[PDB]
Amino acid sequence: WGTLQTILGGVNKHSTSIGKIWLTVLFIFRIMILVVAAKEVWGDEQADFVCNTLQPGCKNVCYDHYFPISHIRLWALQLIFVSTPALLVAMHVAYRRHEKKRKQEVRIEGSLWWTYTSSIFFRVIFEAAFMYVFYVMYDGFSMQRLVKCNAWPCPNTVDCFVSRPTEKTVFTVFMIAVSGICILLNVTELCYLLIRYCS
Amino acid sequence: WGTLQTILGGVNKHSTSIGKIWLTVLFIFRIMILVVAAKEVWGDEQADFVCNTLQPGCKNVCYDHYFPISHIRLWALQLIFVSTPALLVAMHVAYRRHEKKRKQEVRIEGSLWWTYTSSIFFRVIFEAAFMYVFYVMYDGFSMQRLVKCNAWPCPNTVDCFVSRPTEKTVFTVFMIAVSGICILLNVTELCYLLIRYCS
Amino acid sequence: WGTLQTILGGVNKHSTSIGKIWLTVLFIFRIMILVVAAKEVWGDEQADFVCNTLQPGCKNVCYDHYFPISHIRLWALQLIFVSTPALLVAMHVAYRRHEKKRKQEVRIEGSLWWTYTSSIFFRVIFEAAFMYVFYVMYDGFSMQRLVKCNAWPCPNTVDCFVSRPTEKTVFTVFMIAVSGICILLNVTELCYLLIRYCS
Amino acid sequence: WGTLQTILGGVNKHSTSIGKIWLTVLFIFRIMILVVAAKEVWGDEQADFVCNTLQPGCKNVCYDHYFPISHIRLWALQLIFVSTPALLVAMHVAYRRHEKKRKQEVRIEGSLWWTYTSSIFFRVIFEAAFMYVFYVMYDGFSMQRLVKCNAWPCPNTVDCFVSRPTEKTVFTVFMIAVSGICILLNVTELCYLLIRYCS
Amino acid sequence: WGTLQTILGGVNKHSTSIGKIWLTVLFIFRIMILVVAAKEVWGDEQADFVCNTLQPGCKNVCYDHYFPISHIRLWALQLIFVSTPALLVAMHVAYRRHEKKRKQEVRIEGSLWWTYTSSIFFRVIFEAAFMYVFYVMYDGFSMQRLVKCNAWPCPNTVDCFVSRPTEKTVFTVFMIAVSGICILLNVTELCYLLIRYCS
Amino acid sequence: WGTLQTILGGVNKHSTSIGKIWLTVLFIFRIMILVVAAKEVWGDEQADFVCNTLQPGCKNVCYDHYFPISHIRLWALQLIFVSTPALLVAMHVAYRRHEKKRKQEVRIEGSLWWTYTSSIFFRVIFEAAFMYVFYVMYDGFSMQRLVKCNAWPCPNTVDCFVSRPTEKTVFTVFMIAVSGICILLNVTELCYLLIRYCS
Repeated sequence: WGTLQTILGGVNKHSTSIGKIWLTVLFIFRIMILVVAAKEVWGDEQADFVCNTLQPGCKNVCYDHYFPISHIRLWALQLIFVSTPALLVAMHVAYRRHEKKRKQEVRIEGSLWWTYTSSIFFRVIFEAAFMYVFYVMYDGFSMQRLVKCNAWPCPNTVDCFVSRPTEKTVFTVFMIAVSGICILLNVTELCYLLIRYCS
Repeated sequence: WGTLQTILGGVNKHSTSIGKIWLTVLFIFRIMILVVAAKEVWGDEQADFVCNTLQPGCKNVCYDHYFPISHIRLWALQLIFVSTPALLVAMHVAYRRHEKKRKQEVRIEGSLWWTYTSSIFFRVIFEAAFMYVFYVMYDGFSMQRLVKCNAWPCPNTVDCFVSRPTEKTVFTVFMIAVSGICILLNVTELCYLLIRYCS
Repeated sequence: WGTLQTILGGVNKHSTSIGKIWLTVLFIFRIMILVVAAKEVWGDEQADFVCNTLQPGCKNVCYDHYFPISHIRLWALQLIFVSTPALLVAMHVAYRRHEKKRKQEVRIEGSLWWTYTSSIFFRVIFEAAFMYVFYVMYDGFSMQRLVKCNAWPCPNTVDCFVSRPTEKTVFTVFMIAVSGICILLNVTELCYLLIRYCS
Repeated sequence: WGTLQTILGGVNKHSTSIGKIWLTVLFIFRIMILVVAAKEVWGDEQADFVCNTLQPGCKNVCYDHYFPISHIRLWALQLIFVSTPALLVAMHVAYRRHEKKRKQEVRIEGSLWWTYTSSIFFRVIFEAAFMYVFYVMYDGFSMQRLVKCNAWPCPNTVDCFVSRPTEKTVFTVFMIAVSGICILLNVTELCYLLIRYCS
Repeated sequence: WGTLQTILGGVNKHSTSIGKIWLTVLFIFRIMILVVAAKEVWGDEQADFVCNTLQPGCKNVCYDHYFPISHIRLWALQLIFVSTPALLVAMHVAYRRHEKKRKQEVRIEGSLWWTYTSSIFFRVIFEAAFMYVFYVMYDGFSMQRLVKCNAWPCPNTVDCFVSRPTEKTVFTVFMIAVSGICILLNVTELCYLLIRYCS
Repeated sequence: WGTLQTILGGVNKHSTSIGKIWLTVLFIFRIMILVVAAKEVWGDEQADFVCNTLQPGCKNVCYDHYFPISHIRLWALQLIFVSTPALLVAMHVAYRRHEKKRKQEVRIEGSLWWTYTSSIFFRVIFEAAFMYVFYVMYDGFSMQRLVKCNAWPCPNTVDCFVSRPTEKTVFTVFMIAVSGICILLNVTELCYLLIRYCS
């Protein structure tokens, strides 16, 4: 997109001290990694899914059973979910600034408190929910070479082999670690606000 | 597209309070999901359609019978249909504003009533029509692993297996849920108007 | 293209009342439909063309016999043909406007009559010619599941199966219906002009 | 390219009356056809080249023998060759205009005669040379379904079948016809100048 | 990206004498090499990985064992890691310049010392770490034609063959050599600084 | 890239009379040919490399032995190497012009001599080196249909067949011929400078 500098620049202006660090980690180490590197790693996820069997349709159902939603698609949904609360508030800052000018460090004074605090709180919950889904659905952050499958129409148990499990594990750990960093950064911004008003 | 900021910004100016929320849901949670994630899920719909048979041409007719229109193609048509009534009115709002200046909250004063009210009414009807088609043509919002097919030239009944049914079910539920939200948002705007004039 | 807003905006300024409606139908429901939906429906037209035979080269000659020119390529040529008469006149209006300023509703006063009237007349003829070719070459607007082929080197008659025929029929009906609407809109603009000058 | 409007607009300003017609035929009916439609017609030229043989390497040498240069690659080279003489002169017109301003219909007065006349003359020769190569190398403008090949290592004569010969023939006739139109338009511009100076 | 000139130009302004040389080596000989040429050298890395065996899943586990992370993915991560410390400081230089103007050779005077010195120091460490990982994981900078694999489920030892090993070795040597040049350039900037303050 | 007009225009301003011709040949007849036509001539180089053998891995090692570096990747490296000395000097010319304005034909007066005379000299050496590598590694500028291969693990000698050798020979001759023209143009600029200073 050609307007990336426009939106990133706009969000950068309407942010606190820590909040500008957050935009760096979100765009550089989450969007760029997902686009430049991660998406190509998952490009052949079903094509080189290999199952030791002669049963028609067994490969289709075994891949579906073990990867109900792809990792990269899960990360794409997470990025969209944690981007809207930031962009909506940043848009609201412009409207508030627009009213004053019609009469550069962002300060929370009035009703902006209940929007900024909610946006920070929502982003913490959204990241935690996706982190929990990643752990529960994939029983950890390590991809296995071999999966054992017994869903119909596979006879008894069938051995199946995943494409590039180690490279996928490496990028999974990277995305989870960065996401945890974003959670820590967001909690500090709550601590900064929670000691200004209620302390 | 590089002019997305131009059109989205332009439509944003010529909108009511709720109408700006509706534009966020349409572009973030419908267009971005369709482009970033959904389209790749359906990329191999016919390629890994697998049928347990030796009959030439049976795979072609069984896939055609069960997927007369792809889900992503249905969503692409729906997005275009529900975007025109909003864009046409927004253009008409600019012309009406253009006339006044030649002599920033949009207010429905005169003939704009019969355009805005019709534009909202059309969007509700278009969204409901596509939701109805999605339900009827696909007997619900869950994709099945196995489809049983007996169209010519398949001998008797043939078992066929769908690619990534669970991933496709997840994105189908997401898209229908968001469209239902858009319908609810549109109905409220009618309620806001229907109590100003006729109440 | 990034300059789409520029050319569409320029054509929009130099147009009549109905002519602006024609612009939306051409770009929204014909170009966007062809680009974002229709083109990948036809992406695998020859790849999943399946013929029940063991004869080398029979699949090649049977596909060529029944699809001498692809539907989407036929629509690409038609869109280009019906776009030039509109753009050629539009730049001529700019030159005429350029002359007057060197000394915003378009009015047909002088020599613009024989350009605008001809451009409308040419677009009706171009659209009718392509609508006629579509009917004659494909014996109607419905694509069949099975085609029977007896061209050399196929032995006797060979059964062959088309990829996604129902999907292709749906988009064929959509494109023909919209193009027929454009003809009706074009004829009215002739009626508006005809009753002004010769009535 | 996003700067297409810039270069086309720049070339449009520095041109004669006929020369502006030549710009539309070159870009709309040659570049757009080549990009939008023609290129994907040839996308599978070697992939679905089929030969009735069991000899390894026979398909490779038979395709190479009969298509030493691809049609679309031949058209891409021709378009580049006939675009430079126009762009170089148009750039030279800007420099001449730059000198006068530092002291909108283009007229040839002095040294511009020997540049404009040469540019027109070169484009006629370049187009004729490519049209002659198309005829001589491909023994006409009709692609055949069957080619008979006896180059080593093919045993005796081998039958081979071309992908989409009819669609390729249709676009070949279209490109040659438009190229001949451009030649006719260029000769007229020579006639216009040849009666101004030497008559 | 269309804003590349914007960011590169901005980084170019806020740099020292040597730091502007480092910008060209990073963008021209590392980013362009990776994008234009290297990436599609690795495009078929697993597709033409060939193993002499009949064992299902042996190709999957042998490729994973010998290429836990792809070379081009390793270079993409390295480029991102060594770009942020330069971009963050260049952003900080703008803020420092912004404060002075609100009251073109960059000079380190105050707190900029501890940011610039750390930014240079981090880049040396990041580059050395990736150069060390490249050597240790791939036992050198030369890719072998044959790899011997005995991981489960391969029986005994299996011979496997890499796609384009000489081609990949050439680009590996090129990328490592340029990174060593960048390390040498960065060390000199430390020497320039370490003799101004502490000498 | 959208900034191509910006960089090409900027380089065009800061150049001599001949240097502007060399800009045309480099971009139109080398970059455009490489991108538009040549690159996808080589798109299938290894996929349709065919070897008459049953030995696993023989195709991999025979292709690697005869094409250690692809032609298009060799050309991509050469284009980057001969572009940097021109761009670096042109940037230096801007800085020199910046100094004078802060106090349109480029003239070589002072320190610009040792930069310009070296950029020209480097470009001649870089082009000659790549022309030498092309000749030595590929034993000439003609690609052969058949290559005979005996590297391990191929048994005795194996016959292998190249994809589109004639098409590749035609583009190889074109690229070498243009490169030789650029060398001749560069040598003249040395002659122009040589007779000014040392004659």
